[PDB]
Amino acid sequence: SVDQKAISTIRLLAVDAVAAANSGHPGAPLGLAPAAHAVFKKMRFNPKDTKWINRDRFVLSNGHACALLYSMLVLYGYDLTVEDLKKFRQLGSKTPGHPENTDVPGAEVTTGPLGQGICNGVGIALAQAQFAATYNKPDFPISDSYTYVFLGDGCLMEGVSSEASSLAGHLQLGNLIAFWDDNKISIDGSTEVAFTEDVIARYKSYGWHIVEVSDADTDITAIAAAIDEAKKVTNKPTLVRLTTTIGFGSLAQGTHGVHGAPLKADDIKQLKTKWGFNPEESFAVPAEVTASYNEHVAENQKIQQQWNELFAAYKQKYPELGAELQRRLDGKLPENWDKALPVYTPADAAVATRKLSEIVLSKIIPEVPEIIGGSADLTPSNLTKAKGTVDFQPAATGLGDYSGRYIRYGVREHAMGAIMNGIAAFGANYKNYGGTFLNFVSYAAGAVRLSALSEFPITWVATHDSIGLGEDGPTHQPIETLAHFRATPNISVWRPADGNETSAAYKSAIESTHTPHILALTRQNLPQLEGSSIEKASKGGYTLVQQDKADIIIVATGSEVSLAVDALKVLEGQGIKAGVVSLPDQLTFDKQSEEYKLSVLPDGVPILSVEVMSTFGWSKYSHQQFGLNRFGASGKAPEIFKLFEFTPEGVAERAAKTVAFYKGKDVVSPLRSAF
Amino acid sequence: SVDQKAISTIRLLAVDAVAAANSGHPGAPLGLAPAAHAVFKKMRFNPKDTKWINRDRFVLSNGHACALLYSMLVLYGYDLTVEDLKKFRQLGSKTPGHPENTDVPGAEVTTGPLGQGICNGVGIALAQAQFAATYNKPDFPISDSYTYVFLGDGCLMEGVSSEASSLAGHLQLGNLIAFWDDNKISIDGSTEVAFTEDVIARYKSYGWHIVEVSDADTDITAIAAAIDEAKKVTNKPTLVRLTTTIGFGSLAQGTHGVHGAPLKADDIKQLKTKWGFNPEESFAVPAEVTASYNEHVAENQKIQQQWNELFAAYKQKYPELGAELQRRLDGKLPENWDKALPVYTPADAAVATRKLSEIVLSKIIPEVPEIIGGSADLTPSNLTKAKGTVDFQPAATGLGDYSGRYIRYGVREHAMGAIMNGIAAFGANYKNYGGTFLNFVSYAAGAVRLSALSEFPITWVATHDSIGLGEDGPTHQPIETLAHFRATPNISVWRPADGNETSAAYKSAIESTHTPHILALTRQNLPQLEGSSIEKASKGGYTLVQQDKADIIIVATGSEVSLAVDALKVLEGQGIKAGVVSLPDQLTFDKQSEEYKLSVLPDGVPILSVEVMSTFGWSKYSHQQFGLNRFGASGKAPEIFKLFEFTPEGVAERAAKTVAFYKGKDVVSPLRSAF
Ligand SMILES: Cc1ncc(C[n+]2csc(CCOP(=O)(O)OP(=O)(O)O)c2C)c(N)n1
Ligand SMILES: Cc1ncc(C[n+]2csc(CCOP(=O)(O)OP(=O)(O)O)c2C)c(N)n1
Ligand SMILES: [Ca+2]
Ligand SMILES: [Ca+2]
Repeated sequence: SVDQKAISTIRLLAVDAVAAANSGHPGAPLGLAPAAHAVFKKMRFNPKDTKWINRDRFVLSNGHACALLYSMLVLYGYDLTVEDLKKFRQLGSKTPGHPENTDVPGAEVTTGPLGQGICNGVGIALAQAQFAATYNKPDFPISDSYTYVFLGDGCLMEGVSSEASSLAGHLQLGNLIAFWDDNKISIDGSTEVAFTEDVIARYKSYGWHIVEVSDADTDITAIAAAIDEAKKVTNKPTLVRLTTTIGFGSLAQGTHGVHGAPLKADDIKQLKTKWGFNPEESFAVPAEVTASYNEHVAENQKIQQQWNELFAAYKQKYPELGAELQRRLDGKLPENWDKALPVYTPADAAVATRKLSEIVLSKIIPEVPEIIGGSADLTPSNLTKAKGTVDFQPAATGLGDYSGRYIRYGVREHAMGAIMNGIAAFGANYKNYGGTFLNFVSYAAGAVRLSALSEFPITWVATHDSIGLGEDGPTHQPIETLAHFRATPNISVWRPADGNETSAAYKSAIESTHTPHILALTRQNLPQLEGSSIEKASKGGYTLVQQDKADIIIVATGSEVSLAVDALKVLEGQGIKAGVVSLPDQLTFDKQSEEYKLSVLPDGVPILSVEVMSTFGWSKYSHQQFGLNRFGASGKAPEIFKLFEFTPEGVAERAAKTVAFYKGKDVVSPLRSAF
Repeated sequence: SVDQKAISTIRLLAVDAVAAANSGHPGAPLGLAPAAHAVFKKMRFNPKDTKWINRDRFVLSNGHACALLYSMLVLYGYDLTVEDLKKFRQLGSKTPGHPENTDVPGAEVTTGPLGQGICNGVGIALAQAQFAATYNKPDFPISDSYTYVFLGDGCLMEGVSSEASSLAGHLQLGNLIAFWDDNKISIDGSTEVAFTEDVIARYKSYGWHIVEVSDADTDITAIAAAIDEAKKVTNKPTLVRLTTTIGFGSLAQGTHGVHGAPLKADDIKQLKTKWGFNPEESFAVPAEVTASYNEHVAENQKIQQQWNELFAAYKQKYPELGAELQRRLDGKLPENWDKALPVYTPADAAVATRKLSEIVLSKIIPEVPEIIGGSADLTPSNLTKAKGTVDFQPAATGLGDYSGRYIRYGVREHAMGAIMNGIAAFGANYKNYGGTFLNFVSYAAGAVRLSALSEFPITWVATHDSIGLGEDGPTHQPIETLAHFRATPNISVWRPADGNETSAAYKSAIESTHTPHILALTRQNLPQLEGSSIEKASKGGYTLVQQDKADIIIVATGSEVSLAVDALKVLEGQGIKAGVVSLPDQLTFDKQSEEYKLSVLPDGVPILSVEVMSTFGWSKYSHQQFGLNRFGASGKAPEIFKLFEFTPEGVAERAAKTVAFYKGKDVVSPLRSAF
C-alpha cells in the first residue's frame, strides 16, 4: 500500500542519512516510523507556515532519533530537503545531530538532553489551554490544537519527566498525547538491567489515560485509533504505549548495537530489498509517497485558510480581543506597556528586590496579558503572584481556571524550567516566568541551558540570592550560581540593586525575544540609590557615582552596590576618592558599544569588583576582585556579612590595598585585550 | 506514659529551639515526633561512636525539619546539648538551619535541598548490601543494618527522588525503610493545588512495599509494627505512609503557616499545658525521658560490644578478609596500591582519556576492593566497567549479585550523584564513581554541590568533555560546565592531557577523603606528552616545557596541552619562544605552596591560557585567555576545532598578539594580588 511504502521510505531515509554521516542513531527511527507516519497524518500543520498558531505541535523528546524527524519534514515539504539529509551531522548543515529549533524548520524545541522534550510538550499544552481559555468564544474555536510527543525509555528514567508528568496529570491536560517507544533497549542493553518499574501503573498514578498498542511495528490502524481514543479523553493527558522493536527490519534489530551507530552496508541492502526498494539507491523518495503526503498538506492548508477567515470574523465579533490577539501574533507588546513599570527616587524607603519584583509584576500583569508564570512551591517567599489573579488550574478542581495566569508548579524546579521553554515555544508572544530560590535554579540547569541554546525569552525570578538570606545556611546560599549562568552563552543574569534597577531588569526580561533572563533578587531590604534610573540600568552597566579624579572605581551588583557607596564614604576619610559602577547585567553591558563600555570602565584607574559570591568572570570588568569563594553559614545575615568582611570598612580596606598595589604601575581598562 | 512524655519533650524542644532563633520550621517536627521516637527506639546506634559500621542509619530528607533531628540527638546524648539547641540557626553553632554532616554529630549527610536525603538513603542501603555481600560469612553477620529515611511531600515532588526510588525498587533494597510525612501541606498551601498524584500507587509501580499508618499523630504502636513488617520484606524497600497533622498540637496545626515560621508565644504556652509541661519553662528535659533513652543507649552499646567481639572472631576465622575489613575501617587504602596505576612514555600511542580511564579502572579495581561505581546508561561510551567484574544486582534477577562492583544507574544522573554521596556516607573507605557525559553532570548539580559541602570523596567519570565529541553537537558539548564546578568550593576538576596525567587524576580521586572529583575526559585520542609524569601532574599544575628565555607561557588543560605544544613549534618559526604549563587540576594547584606556584607561573612573562570552553576562572592563571564562550556545532570534531581556530596556527596568532600587547609593559604573575 502507499502507507506501507511511506513507512519504508521514512525508515530508509533515516538509515541512509545515518549512513552518509557515518554517525547517528538508526534504531529508534526504524522502530518509530509507523507511529510517525500515523501521527503526522492526524496532525494539522502547514510546511509553508511553521508558525500557524493553531497547528498541532510535535515534539521528539528522544532527540537522538532526529533522522526520523528530519525525514518527516523533508517528505512533507518543509524548508528541508533530501540534500540537507545527505548533510546530516555535517558542520553547518540544517540537519544537526540533535534537533535545534533555531536551525531546523519544524523543530518546535531543542531536544537531545533526555527528558526535556516531554516537559516542553507539557508546556506547549499548558500554553494552548491558557490561550484557548483566553481567546475562544462560542462559534470561535481560535485554539483547539493538540501536542504530540514521542519519548523513549531514557526520557522516562530522567526525573524531570516524572515531575512534568505528575504536574500534567494534575492539570488535566487532555490535549497532550505522548507516545512511549517501548522497545526495552537502552545504551547499556536490556531495560531489565536498570528500568523494571511498571511505567503504565506509574502513569495511571499521575492521572494519565493509557492506550496500549501491542504491535506498533506494523499496526498503524491501532496507532490512529489510539489518537482518536486520546482525543475523547478531554480531562487527562494520554500515554500511548508503542511496543516496538528497536531497529525494526535490521539484522541487528532488538539489540543495543542498533541504537547509536550506523548499520552495516549489507544490512542496509537487505532492508531495501525486503521492502521493495533498490539496494543500489540511497535517499529514494517514491513519487506516490510525495503525492499522498502532498494531499494531506493541501487539506491542512485549506484548514488554515478557513482558520484565517475565522480569525477575521473573530476580529469583527470581538474587536478588543481580536486586536489583542493580532498584536500578540505579530510579536509586539502593548504600546507603551513600560509606562506601568514602577519608578523610585532616593527619598523612597528601602525595599528587598524580591518585594520590588512583586510590585513590578502587580503593575505589569494587568497591562500585558501574555505574561503568565508561577513558582516551584515558593509563592509567599518569591512573591511571584499578583494579588487578585487566579491560578491556572482545571476548573473541575475549583482551585482556578485555564484562563488563570499563575501556575503552582510544586517542588519541581527542573520541570518548571522545561515547561517554561514549552510555553515560550508555543508562541503568541508569551512572556513567562518561574520563581524559586536562586540556589535551586541549579536543579534546573539542564533546562536553563536549553533556554539559552533555544533562544527562548523565559524568566527565572530567583530570590534569596546570597548569604543575605541568613539562617537557612550554606545549603541555600548561592556561591557558584551566577558564575555558572553568566558563563553560559546567551543568558541575561540581572542582579538589580534597587527599585529602578529592578524595573530595568523586568523591562529587559519582558522585551526579550531571544534571550532567557535570570533575576537574582534579595531577601533583605536595600536602599534606593542616588543616581539610579531605568534609563541607565537598561544599559546593563553604568556609572552610578562619577568621580573625575578617582583613585579607584568600585564595580558592584545587587546588594553590594549600596555597600560600595558606603565604602566610598569611608575611603573619603582615608583620603581616597572612589567612583562606583553598578553592573546589573553583564550580558546587556557586554552588548553596548565599546565607547560606552569604556566610559564606564575607563583606562588609567584601578577597578575593584564587589559581589558576595564567586569571583569568576569578574576579571572581565575589574583588576582586583572581592568576592566569596567558600560556602556560607547559618546565622543572622548581618552577622554573616560581618564575618566575611563585606562591610564598608572591609571594602575600603581592600580598595586602599588595591590603590597601593597599582602605585607606580600603568593601568588600562579590564575591557582591553590582546585579541 | 514515659513514651508520651518523650514525644512531648521532642516536640517542645523543637518548638523552643525555633522560638529562641526566631527562625525555622516547627510544623514537620511537631508532626513527626511520634515517628521519630518510634524509629529511634528501633534503631541500633552508639551516641559515643557515631562511626560504628553496623549502626542503623537515619536520614532526615526533609532537612528543614532539623529541629526534630537535633532534639533526638540531644536526648540520646550525642555530642550535642540543650545549650547547642538554644543556639539553633545562630552563627557558628552546632545546630545550623539545615543539617550538615561536617558539623553535626549524628547527621549522616547534608540535607535541606529537597529530594537529596532519600537518594542518599538509597546509596547508604546500596553500600550496606554490597558491604554485607563482601564480608558476611556463616555465623558472622558483620553487616546487617537498616537505613531509615524521613521525607515529605517536597521530596516526593522532586524528580531526583523518583529516579532513586525507581532504581531502589529495581535493586530490591530490603533494608531501606522510608517514611512519608503525609500531611497534605507545603509552602504554597494544600497539596491539592499541585500534588494530587497517587503516591502509594506510584511506589507500588517501582516495586516498593507499602505500610500505611492512618493515625501517625499518636499511633506509635502502629509505627513500630510497620517497621517490623518492613523488616520481613527482605526483597523490597518499604514506604511507610505516616498520615500526620503538620504542626500537631498548635493552634495553627494543619496550615501552611506552621510549616516555616516560629509559633506565637501564646500557642507555645497552650502546647505546654496540654501536654503537662510548665508554660513558663523552655528546653525542658524530664529526667524520666533521659532515663528511658539512656536504657536504649546502654542496650545498643552492649550490642556494639558484642559486634566488636564478633569482628575479632571474624579476623581469626577469615584472616584475609578480616585484615581487609580492618584496613578499610581505619580509613587506609592498600599499601602501595598506586603501583598499579599505569605509566606511559612519549613513545606510546595516542589514546583518548576516556580509554586511559578504562585502563586505570581495569588495573586498580582488582587491587582496591572499596572501589565500586557505575554509569548512567553510558557504560560503553564512558568505558567505566572493568572487564570480568559483575554488576551489582539482586541475585534473584540473574543479572548480577550484591557482591558485584558495577552499578547500572540507568538514565538517572541526578540520583546517581546523590546515591554516590550516600555510598560515601556509609563509610568503610568506599571510593565510588559515576560515569556520564560531562555536559550531563549538570543534570546532577544539586547533588554535586552537596558532595562538595559534605566533603565526600566521590568521583564523576565525565567523558566527551568538549567540542571534541563532534557530531552530537551543541546540546552535548560543554561550554560552561568546568567553570561552574571550578567556581564551587571544594571540587577537584581534573582535565588530564595524557596517560600519566590520567593516572595522577585517579591517584587524587581515590586518595581523597574530603574532596569530590570530576574527571573531564575526551572522546578523541591525545598524544602522550614529552615531560608528563604522575609525580608532576600530582601537583595539579606543572611546567611541561620549560623555556628560560620565554617570550610567553601557554597554560592549557586536557586536549589543549598537545595543541599548545604544537603551537610552540609554529611560534619558534615566528621567532617567539614559548613555555608550556599543564594545569590538570586548578584546585590541587591552588593548594600548592606559593613558591611552587610561582615557579610554574612566574613574574615577568605574559601568560596565555588555552582551553576549548569558557574563559571564566582563567584570569587566576593567565593574562590573556583563548577559550570558547559560545555554543558548539554538529560536525566532525577536527572541523569544529578548525572553525573556532583551535589550531596550532590559531593559538600561535593569539600568542604573538599577546607578546605584542605587553611590549613596553611590566608584567607580574597572575598569581599576584592586592589582598
Ligand atoms: C540527559 C541525558 N543523559 C544522557 C544522554 C546520553 N544518551 C543519549 S541516547 C541515550 C540512551 C537512550 O535510551 P532510549 O531513550 O531507550 O533510546 P533508544 O535506545 O530506544 O534509541 C543516552 C543515555 C542524553 N542524551 N541526555
Ligand atoms: C530543592 C529545593 N527546592 C525548594 C526548597 C525550598 N523549600 C524548603 S521547605 C519547602 C516546602 C517543603 O514542603 P514539604 O516537604 O511538604 O514540608 P512540610 O510542609 O510538610 O514541612 C520548600 C519548597 C528546598 N529546600 N529545596
Ligand atoms: Ca529504549
Ligand atoms: Ca508536607
